Amino acid sequence: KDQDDRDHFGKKRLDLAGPLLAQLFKTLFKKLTKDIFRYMQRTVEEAHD
Amino acid sequence: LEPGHAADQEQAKLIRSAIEHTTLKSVTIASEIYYDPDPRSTVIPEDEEIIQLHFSQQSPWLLRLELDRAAMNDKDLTMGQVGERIKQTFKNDLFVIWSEDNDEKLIIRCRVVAEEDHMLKKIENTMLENITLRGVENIERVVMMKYDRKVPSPTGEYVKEPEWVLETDGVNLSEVMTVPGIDPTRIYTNSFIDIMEVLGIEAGRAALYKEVYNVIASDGSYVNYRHMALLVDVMTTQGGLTSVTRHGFNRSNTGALM
Amino acid sequence: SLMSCISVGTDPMPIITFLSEWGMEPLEDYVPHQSPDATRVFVNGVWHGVHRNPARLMETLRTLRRKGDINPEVSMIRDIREKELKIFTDAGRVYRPLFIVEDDESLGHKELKVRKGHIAKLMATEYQDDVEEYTWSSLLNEGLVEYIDAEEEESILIAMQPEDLEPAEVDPAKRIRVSHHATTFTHCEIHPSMILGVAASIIPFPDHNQSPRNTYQSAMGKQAMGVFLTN
Amino acid sequence: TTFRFCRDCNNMLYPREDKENNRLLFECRTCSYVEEAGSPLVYRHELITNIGETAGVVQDIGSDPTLPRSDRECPKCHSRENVFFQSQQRRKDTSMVLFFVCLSCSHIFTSDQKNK
Amino acid sequence: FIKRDRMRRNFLRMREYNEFPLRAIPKEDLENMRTHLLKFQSKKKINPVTDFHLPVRLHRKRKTRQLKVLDENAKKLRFEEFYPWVMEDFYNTWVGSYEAGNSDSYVLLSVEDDGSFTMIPADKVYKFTARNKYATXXXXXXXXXXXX
Amino acid sequence: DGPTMREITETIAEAKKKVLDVTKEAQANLLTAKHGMTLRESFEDNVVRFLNEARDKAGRLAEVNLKDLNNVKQMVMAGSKGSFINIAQMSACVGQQSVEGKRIAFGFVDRTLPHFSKDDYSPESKGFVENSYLRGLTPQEFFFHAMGGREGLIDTAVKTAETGYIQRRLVKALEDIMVHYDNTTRNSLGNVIQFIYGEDGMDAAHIEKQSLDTIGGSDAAFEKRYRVDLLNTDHTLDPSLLESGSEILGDLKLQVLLDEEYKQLVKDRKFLREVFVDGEANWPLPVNIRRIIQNAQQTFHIDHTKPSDLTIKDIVLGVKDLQENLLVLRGKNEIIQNAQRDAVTLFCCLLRSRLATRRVLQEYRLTKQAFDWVLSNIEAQFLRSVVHPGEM
Amino acid sequence: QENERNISRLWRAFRTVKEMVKDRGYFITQEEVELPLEDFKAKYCDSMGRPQRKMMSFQANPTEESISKFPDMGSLWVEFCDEPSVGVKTMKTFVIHIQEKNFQTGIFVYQNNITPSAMKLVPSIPPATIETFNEAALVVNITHHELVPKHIRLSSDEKRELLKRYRLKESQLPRIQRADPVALYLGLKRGEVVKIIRKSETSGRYASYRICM
Ligand SMILES: [Zn+2]
Ligand SMILES: [Zn+2]
Repeated sequence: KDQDDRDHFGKKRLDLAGPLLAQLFKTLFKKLTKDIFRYMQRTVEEAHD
Repeated sequence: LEPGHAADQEQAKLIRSAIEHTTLKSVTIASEIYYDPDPRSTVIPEDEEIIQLHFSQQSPWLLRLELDRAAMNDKDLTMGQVGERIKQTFKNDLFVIWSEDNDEKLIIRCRVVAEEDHMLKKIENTMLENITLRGVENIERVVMMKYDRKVPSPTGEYVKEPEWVLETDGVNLSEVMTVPGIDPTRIYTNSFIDIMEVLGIEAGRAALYKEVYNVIASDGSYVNYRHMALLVDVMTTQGGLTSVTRHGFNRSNTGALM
Repeated sequence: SLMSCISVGTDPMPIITFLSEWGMEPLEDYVPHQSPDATRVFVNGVWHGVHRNPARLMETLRTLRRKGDINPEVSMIRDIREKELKIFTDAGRVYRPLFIVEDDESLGHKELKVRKGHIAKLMATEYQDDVEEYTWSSLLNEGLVEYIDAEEEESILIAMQPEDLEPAEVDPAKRIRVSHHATTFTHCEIHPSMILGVAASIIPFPDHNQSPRNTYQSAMGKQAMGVFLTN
Repeated sequence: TTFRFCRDCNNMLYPREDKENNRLLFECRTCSYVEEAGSPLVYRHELITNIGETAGVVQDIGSDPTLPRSDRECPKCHSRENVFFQSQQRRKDTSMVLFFVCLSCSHIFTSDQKNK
Repeated sequence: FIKRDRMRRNFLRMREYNEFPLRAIPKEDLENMRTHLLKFQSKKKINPVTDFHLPVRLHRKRKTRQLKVLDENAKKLRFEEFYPWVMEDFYNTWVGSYEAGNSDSYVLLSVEDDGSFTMIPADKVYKFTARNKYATXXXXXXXXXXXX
Repeated sequence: DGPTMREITETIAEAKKKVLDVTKEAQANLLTAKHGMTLRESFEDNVVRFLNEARDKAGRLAEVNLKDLNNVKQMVMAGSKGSFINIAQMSACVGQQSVEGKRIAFGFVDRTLPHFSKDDYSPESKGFVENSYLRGLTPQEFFFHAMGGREGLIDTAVKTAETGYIQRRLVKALEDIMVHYDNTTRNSLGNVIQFIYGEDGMDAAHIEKQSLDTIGGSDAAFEKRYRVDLLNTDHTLDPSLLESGSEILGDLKLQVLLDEEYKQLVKDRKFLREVFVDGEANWPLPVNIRRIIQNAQQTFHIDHTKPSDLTIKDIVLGVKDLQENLLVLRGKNEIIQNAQRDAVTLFCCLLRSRLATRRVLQEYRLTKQAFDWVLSNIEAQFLRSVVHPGEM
Repeated sequence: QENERNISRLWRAFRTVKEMVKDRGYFITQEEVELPLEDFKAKYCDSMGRPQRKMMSFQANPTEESISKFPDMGSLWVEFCDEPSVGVKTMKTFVIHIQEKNFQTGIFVYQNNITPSAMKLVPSIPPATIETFNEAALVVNITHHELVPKHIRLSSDEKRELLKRYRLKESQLPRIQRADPVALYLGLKRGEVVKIIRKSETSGRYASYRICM
């Protein structure tokens, strides 16, 4: 068998707004959850409302 | 080639057969290993003929191989001179037998004074790769070319006289120069570096000029002799060959600013 | 190109669930000595198992793929020499619509699936807009046009002009074309002029013009003066 | 070259020289399973490889639409309906000798007129 | 040779057998015992448990306020039972492992004395492997022997 | 025309039959490749050679069919715009579209496009465009032509991007090099690159391609031209050439001078045989003698059948006195005069070749004022062809 | 077989040695260099057929013109070696022999290689020098090639005259490396200016001046 061709257009995937906003909204959502939990730990640790 | 042996194909075939690298693997169709404990007698019914002839304490393991007759033709070889080469390679530790050219099947067998198989397999690598049957190193695919050569006639004007000239793939200038059967006073290399090393600085200069001039004439353009001469000279005025780089004139004094 | 689109991705679970109902042996039960001629099944590169009858299974998946059950964006390839059957339903693939050619017809030779009646109903709905609700989706669900990416394009034979390469058999001003020795035409090109992009589509008679001039004009077409909108 | 495996151990059988009876044997170094030798051959390298040119021949090769069609008859069944394709062994020095595959008896007859 | 743009007017102007019953065993026996499957990996065809001899034994071998990650149920119950069982005598060894994928749909048709059959749903399935046939090993001796 | 279109169709058709025959002989394994290449390389060279031969022949037929009333023929014959390849691709056939110097490779499984069969080695499917730009192109040909166009653009872009870097390395490589007021090329630090600029001391704005009459011609022509005998009848002097030809014959001194000139020309011929071993006589040199001779003949009204008033000592001693007037170096030491003679040897050989007694008395028929004017023009133009010191 | 070929290579190499010594300025006649192969085999080969390189060692005497131009130029002693690997003791015999015979220069030709201790024991007797050349390297004379112009070793007075007429320092001349097979062919030293006469295609005869490193 010949060496696997990488220039075959079928083996290539395009990215529109869907995948890009999926990565972006994914990371931003993770940061949001982490920050919310940080506020929770600060609240229960500092003993406040 | 030499002017005396010009326009000759057989002589150029001898020169090609004297410099073109050849190896034992080139001629080898296949090889196979056999267990044959008795040194003289062979279980194989065919090779018995060889056993009958080439005979008239040693390893029980047999190494055997077969050669392409076409390879024995295209690259002129003799089963005899091959066996000579191996015998003078490993000397006496490896006993050797080889079939005749008359045999429709070319056969070669060898033995030695843990398991013997691994030892044989090592020797197989040495046989295929490390044996060169003929020719000097780094020479391949010698092409015969009929090149017309302008030479003066005794009638006062030049005449084109075709002669066989050997084009060569790969390079090894020093070894090729010493071989008898060619002009040692004529030879060229597309790599001007080798010309510099072997034939010295002046030859390196002229060769460099030829290399530059070649690309110019290939482009289909004309450039005056003055400019190319100046360029070539600059690259050679400190001895040897000097690169045109930022490591080729910024590593020698010219003023810190320059 | 003018008819090229990008896939969006579907769900491979219903397909994997549907394969095991027809005897698709799982991978962990595979023995190469008991079933050497089994065809491996691949779903998005994941090897789920093999099957000892890829013909009827492939025909079933194709018939159910043309009826509109499976999303047409999914591209399935069946490599014979490699003895594989790749299934791609991931987002990012670029496909293009092409017609479907059938060999079994009442005329005795091969012919397209779409006929003149479907064209008559289609144009009736187009010029009517009484209506018959016959659009592109109705042409797709009846198995008359199919999307093909660059992976499935490896295992299909496409014809350029319909009425020039499908039927079986000259003025010197026309161009010389190929022959129709090939019989196994599976698909047919809608129109070759669709291979060009938007900028090259403005070029008049680009066949009679050299390519770099088509490129230069395609570059100058992105900066000419005009009217972009009315507002 | 076409070696056997051990019983229970299923490991490869390394060759063992029998110095007592002076004969080849096949052993398993994990256990004490040693069987006799039915052949003195052990290793064959075979440098110039000619196999693999006709690789990937399947029973369903006649239903491939991408493959061409020819009108040459088979030397066996004399069927002019066949499918031809070149060698499957991909290499620089691979010849372009066609391989005829009849669509009746599934015989593979080539088109080489020099060597058959 | 010209673009036909008057298609609106053209379209406007043109348009022997043996029957045996099946039964479901009462769920009391299913609540008492769980049915698992056995599959050997020694290639030998026979290998019955009678030839496995006796006695056959199959047995299983300060910080402030912080953060936890999470986990679910069935996966946790299968993760806590990470001790595989073994069957031996007092010598042959068989050590089994989970199969997981071969759960799905597996119904047992146990044949009794009569022609009827008793169907039992399979809980799990395990692959038993004959262990310690040759009897050898080394650890650090093999780590130093592999450095040659 | 019609018949020309049919001749092009048959020309391409014969090449198609040749590619089909070589294709069948290659599929039958009946063709052995030559040394250095394999079967596929020789086959592709044969197919490409036949296709380019048919395209060139069709282009020749399309070029011959056109008349002189066509404007493209007037533009091609004018040398402004247009060429033979343009009308060969527009009127006859485009040709073979090659990528990276090779045929259209298989972008798919054993085929170039998914519109052909597998293992197809026909020239049409491998990239041959048998249609012309007058009748349009097919899609499978327009695609390959687009590949060739994009490849041309990319290649030109890379050649320019590297050409700039090469240009900067050459400019910054050769910068502080000039010629001082001593006719010696040396840089700013005093390192001597060339003792004489261009190894001759001549600017590149006054050099013209000249022909060497010393090596040109056969031995019988050499002895027939450069031998003017006075006491022998082999190469005697025609007395009707000059006015005093009846008194020149029988002179021993002028015959000795002719012997010295002839021996000098023979030594110059051996020297040119050792310098130029290729046999070419055309080399760039300063001072155009032919224009000076023609200006002298058209200035002094020198026509044929006119006896000249020159003698042998006037031409011989005139050339010998002109050879000392050629000066490039203004020194007087040993090495300076050695470099001057070694830098003027070739030009002196050219002047001794073009300024022979037979060539002036027989062909040119120059007089006294015409010959002296030619000498003054040669010395003058030689003094103007000197490179100026201080030029970069 | 191999013996006759080795005799031929040793004969061409010996002819190259005579040509090299003759180019240095020593008195060797033309008929002495143009000696055929059959005479060389009839002189320096035993009855068995093997050549004797110990008998091929000879002495070179400078010409009258070389003494007139270079008054400090002395005689030369040329020796070979029958050993494949030249030991240190043979080199000691060569150096001590040169010191006894009182030669200004010396040339020693080896077959394969020499021990590093011998190469270190070369600059031991100033101002005398020893030139170590290989038998396989002197098979072909490099000066008979077309791409190699003519080289002439100048003197001290001509060097000072050149630098005085051209107004140059020794560093301003084009430098040539000692490792040049041409510099080793002529046996050049530090501070020696050589003249290169080359046949240009724009002037016929171009001259150059180089100086060793
Ligand atoms: Zn075992
Ligand atoms: Zn058949």
